[PDB]
Amino acid sequence: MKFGLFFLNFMNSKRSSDQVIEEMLDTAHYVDQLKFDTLAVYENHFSNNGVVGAPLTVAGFLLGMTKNAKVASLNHVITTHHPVRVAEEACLLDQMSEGRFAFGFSDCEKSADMRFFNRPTDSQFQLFSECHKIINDAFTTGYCHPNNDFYSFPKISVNPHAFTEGGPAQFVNATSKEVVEWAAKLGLPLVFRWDDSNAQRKEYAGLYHEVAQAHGVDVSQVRHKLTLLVNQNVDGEAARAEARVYLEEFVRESYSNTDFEQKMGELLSENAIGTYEESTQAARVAIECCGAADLLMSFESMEDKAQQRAVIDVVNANIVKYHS
Amino acid sequence: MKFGLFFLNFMNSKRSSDQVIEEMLDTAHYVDQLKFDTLAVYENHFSNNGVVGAPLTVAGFLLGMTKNAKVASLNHVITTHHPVRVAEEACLLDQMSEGRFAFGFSDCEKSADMRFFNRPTDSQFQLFSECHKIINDAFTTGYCHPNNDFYSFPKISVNPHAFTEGGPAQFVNATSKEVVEWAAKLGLPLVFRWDDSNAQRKEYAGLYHEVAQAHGVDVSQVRHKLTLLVNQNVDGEAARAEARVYLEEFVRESYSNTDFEQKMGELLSENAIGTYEESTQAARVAIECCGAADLLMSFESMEDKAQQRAVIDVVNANIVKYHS
Repeated sequence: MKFGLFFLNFMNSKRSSDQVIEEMLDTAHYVDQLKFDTLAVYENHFSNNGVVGAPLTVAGFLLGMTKNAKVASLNHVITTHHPVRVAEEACLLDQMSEGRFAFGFSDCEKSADMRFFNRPTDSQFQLFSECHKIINDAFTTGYCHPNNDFYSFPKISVNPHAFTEGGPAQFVNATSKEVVEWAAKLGLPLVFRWDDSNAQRKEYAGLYHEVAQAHGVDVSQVRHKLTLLVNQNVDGEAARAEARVYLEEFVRESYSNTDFEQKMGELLSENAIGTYEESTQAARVAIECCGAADLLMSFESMEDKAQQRAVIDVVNANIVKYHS
Repeated sequence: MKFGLFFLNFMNSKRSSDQVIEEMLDTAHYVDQLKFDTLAVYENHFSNNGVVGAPLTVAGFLLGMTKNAKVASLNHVITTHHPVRVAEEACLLDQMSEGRFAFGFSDCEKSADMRFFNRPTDSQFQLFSECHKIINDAFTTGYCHPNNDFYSFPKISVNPHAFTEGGPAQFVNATSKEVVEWAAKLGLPLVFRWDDSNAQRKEYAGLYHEVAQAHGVDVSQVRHKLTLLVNQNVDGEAARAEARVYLEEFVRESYSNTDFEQKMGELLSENAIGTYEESTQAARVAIECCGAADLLMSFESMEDKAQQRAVIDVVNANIVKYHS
């Protein structure tokens, strides 16, 4: 198993945007000396729940600032951008960093961003997939020439050409049955979301495999990733309290019609939140349900910098003793 | 007077893109500890004469690996982008670097690029200033709320808020009379292009001054920038011939045959190209013609990496003795 960190960069009444960005940079710097494999950035727009709207640009900075970690965008939403530019940027990061950039992308999760960037909400899946086809052409051929209802232009060259052969590694967010099935047929790895339930992830996991099994695609060398929140307090009840407030607004913004108490109750017990033992047990359960090979954790909900670093140092010690 | 560098990142057949990027990053690293003030990145698309299509992605990398120099986009074309996306990017650079990013922007010169990106060709200049009012709004207030022919959506918060009061420092490319007058009415400093004649740069400097004087704008603390190509060689014919190869392709793609030979003669005699003395006299004449207070130089045309470093070193020796 491989481990990594991901940054949600949420801001609330106690932590402002300048603060959360400054804390992210300190951690990248710290963790770059350790055994953590990957550092990933989350994308969000117009709300307190995620201050980074341009993950690739933040990935560029982290890349030029660190020496070991691989840096990845965790869920760059491609449907709301021009394919050719996403490829231009991704290939630039690939070149400047010499193969340390990973391309995590996604379909559009919030509809208010679709009806904002004025993209047709009726043909969202076809758009998303056409966008990928164009990016992927560029990655693999250095050129791209589309001829369809969304993008029609001549044969252009996309500079600079990729550094890593075939373009930077890719992985797609498990946002819908349609996407998973789609990812399955191509052999692209998925990243299971932390805001999902264990039940929902096992279902996606199963579907990916049946579709993969059916279309005759070799999924034995594919490494799925799972994201999880980690908060370890000596008083597991405190931990659940602290994470509760962190998540408070996120659950109302994104999960407006489920029932607040239910979802908060589920995110809290299914994520690595609690005492060392509870936190740990939950992790194993989550990994068994989806068959993720890599684990990305977020330690941002712990406000005390001393405590956060302590918990980080332990995860790192376990990686050395048991995963070398 | 202040001095800095800019990267054209042109490529050919005896030079690859993997190569020019590696060379920008090395030069950036050497120069970051010398007396150069700013490092600037040029933008271009689907052509050999400019491999960087995303200067803000590159600026992020450069800012993360440098400690002393300011990094700027020299000509980010905003007309073909969604203004909310640019403001989001620029504000990120401003926060992460703690104010070391400078926003050089520009208008869209090619009608072909307008069609490519679905912007209305004939409205080019109107679209340009509306985009800009949206970005400046975000810089100065943190929210934007347009209501015009191009963009109309309710009020949104653009995260993260700027780090520098008023957003990062801005400047604009003197690409037309229209833009120069526009810039003059706003009190924005210009960046005069290396590829224009002295007569033209002179014309732009005068027009700016007139429009400024007439609208009662105080342009006393406004420092214009000048970009120049530098190729010094003990043999004045050697330098002019080396630069000629560097430029040949650019002159044909851009200045078609507006008598390819007249334009070429001019570029080679007007830029800082020749023996040290020729090179220097040419620089003096250029500054006189436009009143630029800051000078950005490109040393790329010099293929010999030791010869290049020697010139950079001498240039820096001058700043130390005569400009400290």
